Amino acid sequence: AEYQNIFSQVQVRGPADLGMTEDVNLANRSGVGPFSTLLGWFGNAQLGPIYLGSLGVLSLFSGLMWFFTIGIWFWYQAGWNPAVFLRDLFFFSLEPPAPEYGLSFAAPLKEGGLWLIASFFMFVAVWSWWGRTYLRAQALGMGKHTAWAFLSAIWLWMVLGFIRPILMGSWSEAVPYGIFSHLDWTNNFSLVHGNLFYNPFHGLSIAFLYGSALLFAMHGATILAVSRFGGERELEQIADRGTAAERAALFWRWTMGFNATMEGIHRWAIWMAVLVTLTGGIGILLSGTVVDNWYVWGQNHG
Amino acid sequence: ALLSFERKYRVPGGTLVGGNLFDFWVGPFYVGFFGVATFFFAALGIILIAWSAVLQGTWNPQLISVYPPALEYGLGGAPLAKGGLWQIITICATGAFVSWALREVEICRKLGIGYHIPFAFAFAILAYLTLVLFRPVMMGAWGYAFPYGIWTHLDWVSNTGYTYGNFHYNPAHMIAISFFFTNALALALHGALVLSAANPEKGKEMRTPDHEDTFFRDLVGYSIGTLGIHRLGLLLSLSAVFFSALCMIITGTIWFDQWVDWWQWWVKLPWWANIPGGING
Amino acid sequence: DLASLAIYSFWIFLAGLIYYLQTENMREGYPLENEDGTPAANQGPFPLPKPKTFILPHGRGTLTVPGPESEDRPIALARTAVSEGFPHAPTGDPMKDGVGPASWVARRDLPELDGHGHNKIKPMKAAAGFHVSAGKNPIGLPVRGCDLEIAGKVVDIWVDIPEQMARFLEVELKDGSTRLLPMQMVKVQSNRVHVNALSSDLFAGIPTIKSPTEVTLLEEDKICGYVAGGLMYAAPKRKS
Ligand code: BCL
Ligand code: BCL
Ligand code: BCL
Ligand SMILES: CC[C@H]1c2cc3[nH]c4c(c3C)C(=O)[C@H](C(=O)OC)c4c3nc(cc4[nH]c(cc(n2)[C@@H]1C)c(C(C)=O)c4C)[C@@H](C)[C@@H]3CCC(=O)OC/C=C(\C)CCC[C@H](C)CCC[C@H](C)CCCC(C)C
Ligand SMILES: CC[C@H]1c2cc3[nH]c4c(c3C)C(=O)[C@H](C(=O)OC)c4c3nc(cc4[nH]c(cc(n2)[C@@H]1C)c(C(C)=O)c4C)[C@@H](C)[C@@H]3CCC(=O)OC/C=C(\C)CCC[C@H](C)CCC[C@H](C)CCCC(C)C
Ligand SMILES: COC(C)(C)C/C=C/C(C)=C/C=C/C(C)=C/C=C/C(C)=C/C=C\C=C(C)\C=C\C=C(/C)CC/C=C(\C)CCC=C(C)C
Ligand SMILES: COC1=C(OC)C(=O)C(C/C=C(\C)CCC=C(C)C)=C(C)C1=O
Ligand SMILES: CCCCCCCCCCCC[N+](C)(C)[O-]
Ligand SMILES: CCCCCCCCCCCC[N+](C)(C)[O-]
Ligand SMILES: CCCCCCCCCCCC[N+](C)(C)[O-]
Ligand SMILES: CCCCCCCCCCCC[N+](C)(C)[O-]
Ligand SMILES: CCCCCCCCCCCC[N+](C)(C)[O-]
Ligand SMILES: [Fe+3]
Repeated sequence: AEYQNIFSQVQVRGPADLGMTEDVNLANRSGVGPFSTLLGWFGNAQLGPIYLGSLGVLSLFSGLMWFFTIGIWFWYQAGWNPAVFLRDLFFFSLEPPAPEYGLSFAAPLKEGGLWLIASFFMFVAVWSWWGRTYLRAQALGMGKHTAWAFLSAIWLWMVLGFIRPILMGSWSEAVPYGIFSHLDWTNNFSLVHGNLFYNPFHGLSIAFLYGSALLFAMHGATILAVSRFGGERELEQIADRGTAAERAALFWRWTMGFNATMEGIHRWAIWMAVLVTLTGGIGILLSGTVVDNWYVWGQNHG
Repeated sequence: ALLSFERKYRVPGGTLVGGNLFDFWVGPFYVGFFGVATFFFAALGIILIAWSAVLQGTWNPQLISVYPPALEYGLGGAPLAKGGLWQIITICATGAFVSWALREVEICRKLGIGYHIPFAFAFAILAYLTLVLFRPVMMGAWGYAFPYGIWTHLDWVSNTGYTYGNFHYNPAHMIAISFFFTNALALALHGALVLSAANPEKGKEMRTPDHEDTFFRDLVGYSIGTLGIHRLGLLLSLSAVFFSALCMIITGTIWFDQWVDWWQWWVKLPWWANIPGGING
Repeated sequence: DLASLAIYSFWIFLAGLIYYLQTENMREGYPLENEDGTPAANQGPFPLPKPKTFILPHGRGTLTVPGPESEDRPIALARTAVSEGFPHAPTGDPMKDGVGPASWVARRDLPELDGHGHNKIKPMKAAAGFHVSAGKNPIGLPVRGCDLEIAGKVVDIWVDIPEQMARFLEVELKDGSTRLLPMQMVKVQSNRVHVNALSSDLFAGIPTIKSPTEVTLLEEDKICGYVAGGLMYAAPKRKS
């Protein structure tokens, strides 16, 4: 059996890697976590450091507040009973205000107000975390590709919980906080809009979701197949093409008649992925605001 | 017809069948025995689909649909116009996909690379075969397979799902979806990371993999690393497809009721089944 | 209708995006060539993109792509047919000449450097304070080739400092000199390291390095290509 490079045969360790300085405020970096021999079979053993900073603290605190606001409501729904809590964990649901309250914040705690509070904490948690992806790249002198890609996910999120609700005229349109209940919301959204399979944007979203798996299967497999020539050192192969990048390209050229470069594949990658939530967000944003029934729309072809 | 670095790699050898018989290219395309097999299977398949379109009486690509034999035929042959064409097109498709993978193996051998790509592709083939061969055989009829039509294949997904209530409640479906979402998230991040290092702020030097480790550790306190991420993306996307095939091989065979009710086993556990309060008491 | 406007617009955007992405991926290997090295008549419908320039760290220059392409090395191959699209047979020993699966690229004859400008890859003995942390330590093991003979013994591991990973095994041969073997091409076992790619007699022919404590990108390509090439070219002396 030829060795396949899925798991490492031998792990090596040296001094904890504290990373590149550039313009990072080092006062804001933790120390190293433990080293996981377990992780080290597949990826990196080292844990940490992490970067704190005010935004990071805000984001994390705000994210926990969101999580705890949902848990508190869940405990209350369980009548404070530990055994009912665990039994019914996936059945609990923090639900948005009823249609009658419209977009007002005048709904009572137990009937929508707590949903708004949780949502508020999620809103600042996510956006402050976005600002974080930008600033961590900035301090390192890197491009802003991560923050830009992250904005595509944020787009779908924002459409589901904020933009579409505001446009529809009520918070009742937003997604509930619950395991099973978010799924029921999802099924019901489709049913009420005449079947999302007739939404051309849902269909594009799928093409890209499937597409992402095809592509990362392709890319990942390719790099591993040429890791015997240092293929995974992608940046030095961009700067100085080696036989890894050439065999990679030629595999695909011989197979399907065209190919990528070591840099360009990563451009196919980022776009295949961000287009999932980009088309997605549009498909959802248009639903109910402009198109009531996707089947109906599709019959007029538009 | 050749990339600037290509000629040194176009040596003889690596074929699985035929020696030097088909050891050649057509433009960029490698051929080999399995390039010939792929062409045969694909061409026959497309011819038969076109024949099916004539018998259906349309050339509209949004209307052409090739249906498997009705349930009453079970697992035997059907008249061409009533599911037999579907049967032959399925043999052709399988022929073509497997041929494609094997041609990929020939290309790997010529290029002296690992077999990872055709290995990964085999997962996709297996998922296809689950839907058109394994599950229908286990369920006793070809008619449970999906039809070959752009819109009709979507009717099938819908009707099949709702046969079990909200299909969201299939627990293997849930894992599958999680791998799909996680894969797309990792693709976005890998692509963004490499690009953010290769294309830094205006005027700055290319960043290093060290910068890539630094950025992710700064962000989340961990970095899988550069071999890790390509291992990751391969694992996530193959796992998504494995659990996709699992989620369906078990539907209509070992579980055939409403998937939502499967979750009752947890709630009906003796030690809390009967406690009042909550949603289920 | 706003939704049909949106979908129509998306298809236009996507055509432009595919165009952009395809041209971005033509920054290497183009323009296309005939089997003799000259520009091919048919370049396809996509034009080359405007050049971009990467600033390389540590005063190593820049790279502008697309740019003039050349192999910058002799290719010991010759045609086997009178028309385009056939294989090119090696004129000598394809392992020695670096062709086919034994191919290498003429990368810079300097070592890859980390973000601090230190050599990326070092022998573990010179890397403070790196040690094997899990799995069987290969150092000390006899190295076996696909002909089931001992070719040498592992005397060190070459490690990637910033990424804390094993990249090569340094193997000492009968004559006291060493070669680097790619980590991805060895099987570490309890009583040996096994190398399927090479028979024992092909170990002496592995491209050597010129400084014994570093390896250049160029040296890496020659070593990795040579070892991979054995899969095809050592097949006769192998061996179920
Ligand atoms: C995978 C689980 C379900 C599935 C559920 C869905 C759902 C839900 C959707 C699709 C949609 C897609 N499906 Mg489907 N469909 C499945 C089975 C398949 C199979 C197969 C097994 O052979 C194929 C070829 C297709 C292909 C199709 C495409 C028409 C469309 C875009 C897919 C995509 O971008 O993928 C990602 C891969 C790429 C990006 C590579 C590009 C290759 C594509 C474009 C191949 C097209 C081939 C097609 C025209 C067949 C013609 C063959 C010729 C006769 C040779 N489906 C099974 C039954 N499919 C979407 C749609 O809008 O349909 C109307 C959609 O919403
Ligand atoms: C019965 C159900 C309906 C239907 C209901 C809908 C609905 C409703 C939607 C989709 C949408 C999608 N559907 Mg559908 N779907 C159906 C049929 C399917 C089928 C199929 C039948 O095979 C498939 C493959 C798909 C798949 C898809 C995806 C392409 C798409 C979601 C993309 C995504 O990555 O979202 C996941 C990404 C996000 C949700 C964004 C994440 C945002 C960030 C900011 C989250 C922050 C996280 C943080 C706060 C939590 C921290 C915790 C951690 C531990 C730290 N659908 C049927 C017809 N579908 C979505 C869409 O866009 O459609 C147009 C959508 O709204
Ligand atoms: C109303 C419908 C139901 C539902 C119905 C079911 C049903 C039924 C199925 C799924 C399955 C899928 N669903 Mg569902 N599910 C729905 C809700 C969703 C939602 C959501 C957000 O609401 C999501 C994300 C998903 C996602 C999932 C995936 C896990 C899975 C599809 C991926 C796959 O099988 O790939 C696997 C990939 C393939 C099958 C493609 C392989 C093709 C290759 C080998 C060959 C093609 C090449 C050639 C033809 C190309 C042409 C040549 C040209 C040159 C290009 N479902 C709703 C609730 N779901 C499917 C599944 O798991 O199947 C295994 C499935 O059958
Ligand atoms: C195509 C778009 C895809 C995508 C891409 C994407 N997602 C994004 C971004 C991008 C590029 C990132 O930059 C960003 C990221 O930082 O990833 C590492 C992220 C991200 N996407 C995430 C998840 C996510 N993305 C989604 C998926 C997708 N994202 C799409 C598939 C989904 C799905 C499929 O539903 C999920 C749930 C996060 C991992 C991260 C955004 C992080 C964030 O917004 O955090 C805000 C809130 C907190 C900081 C805490 C949350 C509360 C927790 C429940 C608390 C429990 C843990 C706690 C941290 C313990 C520590 C406390 C101790 C101090 C005591
Ligand atoms: C396993 C993880 C993911 C994956 C992996 C994967 N796919 C891959 C590869 C790998 C690694 C290959 O290397 C191979 C490739 O060459 O990529 C470009 C491939 C491939 N995946 C492809 C498509 C594809 N993969 C799918 C998805 C996935 N592929 C998974 C998500 C999907 C989905 C999600 O539906 C599609 C549609 C092709 C681009 C390519 C294989 C091309 C090929 O086999 O060519 C040979 C045969 C033909 C040229 C056509 C034959 C025509 C038939 C005889 C008749 C058609 C019958 C068909 C059943 C009708 C379908 C009608 C539809 C409307 C339903
Ligand atoms: C052990 O017990 C303890 C106490 C520790 C707590 C345990 C926690 C538990 C059990 C809770 C579990 C949490 C769960 C199940 C959460 C899962 C929720 C899901 C699945 C979310 C899915 C959808 C979310 C969306 C789309 C949310 C979108 C939100 C926005 C876009 C924000 C909108 C902003 C609003 C409405 C506020 C407006 C405020 C301004 C700016 C004026
Ligand atoms: C070549 O660079 C790459 C790595 O090496 C430096 C990584 O470390 C990562 C980051 C890996 C993680 C943690 C994946 C995130 C997905 C989940 C499950 C939250 C990326 C994206 C990458 O591209
Ligand atoms: C998404 C992956 C999450 C990674 C978990 C973060 C681990 C960071 C540990 C750093 C803390 C080190 N410590 C304990 C010494 O302070
Ligand atoms: C990164 C770009 C790759 C392009 C992928 C193209 C997929 C096209 C799939 C057709 C979808 C048809 N529909 C119904 C959604 O309109
Ligand atoms: C949506 C899938 C359609 C298949 C298109 C695949 C593009 C391959 C183009 C290769 C053509 C090669 N060449 C040199 C003849 O131009
Ligand atoms: C079994 C499916 C029938 C195969 C149809 C051939 C694929 C053509 C792609 C669809 C293009 C639709 N369009 C734009 C021409 O209307
Ligand atoms: C959605 C993916 C579509 C990609 C198919 C079109 C790109 C292939 C054509 C590239 C031309 C190859 N060539 C002649 C430049 O070598
Ligand atoms: Fe990569």
